[PDB]
Amino acid sequence: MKANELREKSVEQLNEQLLGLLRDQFNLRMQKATGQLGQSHLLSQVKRDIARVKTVLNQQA
RNA sequence: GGUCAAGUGAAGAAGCGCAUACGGUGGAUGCCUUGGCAGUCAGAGGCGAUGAAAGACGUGGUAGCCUGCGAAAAGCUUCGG
Ligand SMILES: [Mg+2]
Ligand SMILES: [Mg+2]
Ligand SMILES: [Mg+2]
Ligand SMILES: [Mg+2]
Ligand SMILES: [Mg+2]
Repeated sequence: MKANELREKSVEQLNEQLLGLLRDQFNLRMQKATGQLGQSHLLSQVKRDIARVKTVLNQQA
């Protein structure tokens, strides 16, 4: 999720973008706990998405 | 071919010694180096309340330790190769 596409939004709909990833990061950890996870790379990929949204969310001022 | 007497006296090693040939233990010697020591020529001579030097705990798809990072956590954004 490139930061270039992230600057096209506003703080109002970037904050829901961050909430959407927290669902996704949570759901992936519930699958990992039960052992029924097949897309293992998605754990480290979702972590990077939240960090990038929080990066752009700090630049608006 | 006998009987007797006198004399003489090889081998026979429980274990051991020396020599030699093969092993075992052990780690020397030789050769080697990703580690040190001592100079010369430069650098820049401080870091810290914008939180230092030194750490604890966490951070990975899976157990530990080291090396990096800090709930944005072996990384996030922009430039340049
Ligand atoms: Mg020998
Ligand atoms: Mg000098
Ligand atoms: Mg460590
Ligand atoms: Mg934060
Ligand atoms: Mg580039």
